Amino acid sequence: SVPVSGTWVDIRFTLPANTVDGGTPVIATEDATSAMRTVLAIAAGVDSPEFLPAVANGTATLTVDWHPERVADHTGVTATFGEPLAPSLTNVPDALVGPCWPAVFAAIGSAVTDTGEPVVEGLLSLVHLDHAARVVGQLPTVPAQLTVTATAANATDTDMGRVVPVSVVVTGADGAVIATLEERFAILGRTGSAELADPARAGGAVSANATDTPRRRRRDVTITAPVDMRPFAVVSGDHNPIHTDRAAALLAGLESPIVHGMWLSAAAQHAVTATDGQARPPARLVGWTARFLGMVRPGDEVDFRVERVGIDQGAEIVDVAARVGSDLVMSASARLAA
Amino acid sequence: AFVEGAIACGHSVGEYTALACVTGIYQLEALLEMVFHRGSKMHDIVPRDELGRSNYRLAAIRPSQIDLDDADVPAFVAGIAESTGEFLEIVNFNLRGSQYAIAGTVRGLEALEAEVERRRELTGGRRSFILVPGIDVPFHSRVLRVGVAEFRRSLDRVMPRDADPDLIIGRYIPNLVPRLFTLDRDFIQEIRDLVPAEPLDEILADYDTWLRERPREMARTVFIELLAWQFASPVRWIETQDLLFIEEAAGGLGVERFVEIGVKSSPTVAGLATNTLKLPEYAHSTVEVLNAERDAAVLFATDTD
Amino acid sequence: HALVDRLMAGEPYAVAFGGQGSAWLETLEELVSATGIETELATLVGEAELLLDPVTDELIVVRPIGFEPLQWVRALAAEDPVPSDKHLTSAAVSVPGVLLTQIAATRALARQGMDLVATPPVAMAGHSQGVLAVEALKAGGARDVELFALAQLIGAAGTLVARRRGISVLGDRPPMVSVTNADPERIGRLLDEFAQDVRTVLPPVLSIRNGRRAVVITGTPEQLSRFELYCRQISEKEEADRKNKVRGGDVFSPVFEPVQVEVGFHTPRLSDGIDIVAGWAEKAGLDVALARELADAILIRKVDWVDEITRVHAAGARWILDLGPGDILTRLTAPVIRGLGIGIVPAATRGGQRNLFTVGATPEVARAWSSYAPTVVRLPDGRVKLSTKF
Amino acid sequence: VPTKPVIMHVEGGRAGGHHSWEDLDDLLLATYSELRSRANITVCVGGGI
Repeated sequence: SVPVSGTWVDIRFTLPANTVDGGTPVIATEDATSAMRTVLAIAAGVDSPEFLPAVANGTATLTVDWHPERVADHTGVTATFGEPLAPSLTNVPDALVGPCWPAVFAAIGSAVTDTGEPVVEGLLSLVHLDHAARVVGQLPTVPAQLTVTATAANATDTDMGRVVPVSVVVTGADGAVIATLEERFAILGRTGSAELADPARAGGAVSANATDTPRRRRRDVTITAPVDMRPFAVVSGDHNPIHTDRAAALLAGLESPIVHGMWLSAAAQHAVTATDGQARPPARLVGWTARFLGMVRPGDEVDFRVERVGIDQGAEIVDVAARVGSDLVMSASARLAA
Repeated sequence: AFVEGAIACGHSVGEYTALACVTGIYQLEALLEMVFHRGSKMHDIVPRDELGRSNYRLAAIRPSQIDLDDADVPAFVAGIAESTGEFLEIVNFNLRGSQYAIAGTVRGLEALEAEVERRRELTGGRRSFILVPGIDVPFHSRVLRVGVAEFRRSLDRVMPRDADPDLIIGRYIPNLVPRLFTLDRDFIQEIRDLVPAEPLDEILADYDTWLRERPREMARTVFIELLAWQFASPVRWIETQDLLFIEEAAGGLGVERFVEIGVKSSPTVAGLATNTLKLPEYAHSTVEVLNAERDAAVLFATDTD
Repeated sequence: HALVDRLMAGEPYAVAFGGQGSAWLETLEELVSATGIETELATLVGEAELLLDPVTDELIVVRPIGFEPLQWVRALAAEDPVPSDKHLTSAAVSVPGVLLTQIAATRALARQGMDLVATPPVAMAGHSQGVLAVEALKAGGARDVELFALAQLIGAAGTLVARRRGISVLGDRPPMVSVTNADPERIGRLLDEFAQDVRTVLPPVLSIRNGRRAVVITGTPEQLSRFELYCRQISEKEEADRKNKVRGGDVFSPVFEPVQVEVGFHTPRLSDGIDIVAGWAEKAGLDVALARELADAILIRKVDWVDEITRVHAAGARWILDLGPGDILTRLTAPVIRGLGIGIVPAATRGGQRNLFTVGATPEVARAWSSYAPTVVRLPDGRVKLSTKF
Repeated sequence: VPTKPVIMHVEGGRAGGHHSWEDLDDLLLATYSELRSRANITVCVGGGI
């Protein structure tokens, strides 16, 4: 029994007669279901028996209350940049990912492979692999009540791990589609032999008329990762214990917890859309994607080096690459509005 | 490298190309025909000398250090017009601070340069008066109000029947009125009491049944009327630049890039844009001003470092 | 110790409490290292955070590090790395830090041998921040835990509502700009004139009034820079009017300085923060009325330091202690009691303690001006003449 | 010079003869506290009396 964060996780061991002479103990799959569903509750919402949202035939739906000032105190936690810059005035697309966490964790809680379920064998080995956002031109600015719907596809297992793709769509009160998010999750332990399909570049908003104009630098911004993840946890919503708890990080087989993929996602988006007064237009994102590569411990000095890639009917294609020392931790692409 | 829903501005003679190019409300054959007819009809509405001369020149005046502004310049022009006994008019509101254009008769022109040179030797050397190079017709003034009716007839001859009003609504800035082209009772009343428009009074009477009945027809009539009267009405280009540079909050069209399409040997509109930006009413507005020939590399986005 | 000899024998002294933007950490570290009251401060903070048990999540939304001040004091004493300047000057850790500094300074001087309950001060001067501290000393030493938890709520709510609005620091430009060398009524006039045009959306407002020639302005930072451009244009107008040999009386040339606060205070635009503090107070175990009152007093309702200190002088204090962090309150009160003959004394400073304790080292109070008022004499022939020092 | 007494004649701009541009109240509002901080300065004033 492990106290993870306020509550307990029970793992039950069974000992056959094989364990008399060098036999390993076995952990039954239903005991591991119970342990991973209660840590799924600790990740998303209060208790595992029927407080996570119900799974439909394929989907999981939620209706949440949206306020625009929560975007402001989101950016106040995320954007901790240097001196000369300034955050944007329009809202950033990594703010709708906040209220839609119980939908995607409920989708993980019932997502299955081809005859087998990744709820159990890898929830402590869960990594947010990559993220992709596509916005329609609407974005609310009044206090409203919108809804989200997340579908988990049939998970495969490629040469780096078991990939669970999940696609959520967010619509307002009038039935208008606001935005569409697609993200993949890597279960890191178990693998197979299947080809890993590459995700869509710039969130699927490339209009198939793009020329490889030569690269031009835009900005170089150094951002330090914060020490504790509970502020970004309470702001965003994911209480995934791998980012905060020490016992859960040791239980997942890490030396120390890791920062949020959505944290450095939102840091990259603000490094794109920040302003410093000189003669350039502001940035407003339309399509976006970000691939996560390595782990970032809390207290590392990330630096973004944003460049220009292409052009598409007056709007330009812009990528970032984040480094910690001399390797990559993400690679992200974007198509911003004209 | 051409965005789609960008709005259409321009100087009052490139305004025709602003209709034709970035909106496509008509095409370049009718554009070139209309342009040649308005040139040939402008050329023959002034009784001039038989040796080519006239009694009409214009001049760029510079209210710099001589203590003139928006509340003082038209009263100044009317006062020197009453002192001389001639017709003196503003024609081009080019720059807020130090670039105005005055068209009139030659006697009023020497009265203008007399007062400007004596205030110049009062306050310091500025070269505040430059007479126009070459051209000799008082543009956009009251004395051009017969060719506007004949040009209305030629315009109804040239321009096609069916108009799409949404191709210019929220996208067009004329020069006699510096506001967006919008189907408004206030808009048609403003052009009506700015310049008397004899076929517009029936629309000024009623439009609620006519918005129900004749949207394309009514937009077509107000379009040809407002396009015909700028041949004799002065421009309000200072207020167009203010309407383009004042942001969306504190209402006005807040834009990001201001690209003008002209040659690099004389980027005049880009010079006026940079001067209005460096004017001290605002020093923080990041409005990137491009020429389509000086800044070709950064316009087509084919530049390295 | 002749100064406290006179004050404990009884001379009218007032006590003033400091304000914001003062780098409280190093003076609190020096005061703890001088006295040794770390156990009492530790049990104070311990029962305060015990009282703040349910709302730790909504509290930790804001604070990046987490506000453990006494271990920071231990770190600075043992020469360990210190939390950075932004993470110190944010409101949720500053406005409890200065309160803990002032309470520790009062208890430090009470251990040193000056008892405020044995000899009460005459007047109680409270600046911007020090309203809660002057409530804490107007009551006994028995509501310090509730007021410490209340200030620790106030800072988090202030940073939260100010980030929801635009009244926080963006880059280096802060939300408060101090105007010195200017007439405050004229500053109010042209603030209203700068408000009346359409092109501004949020008018910056005048908040406090330090002296007779100094205020500060709180608002959005680009609004502050635009207002500075406006005043610079009027200054260049009157300077050219002097240089071309016209009136030449004076020149409107105010001086702008940034304030080192993270968050604008004393504006009406923080009207939601009082309801946030009311909700957190009713979720916690403390009351709501004095909570809402102090939130009004430190977030919205402006202050007036000039008539505050003239209320002090009308009470008649011939000496004035201040207890606040650093010497900013001394350097702000000197031009306003400059011509009254009242002596300031700093606390929480080694120089202040040696001037407060050494018999041979007492501050030299300058003379009043009613003494320089002239007199009448009679010459020995019966003539009646005037006597000035000339 | 600490012990010797020094006398000021603060003359304004409204005086006859040569014409300073400064104004009297502005001058000694700038400098009155510094004048009274010393103990040996006598301050006579003039200009427009």
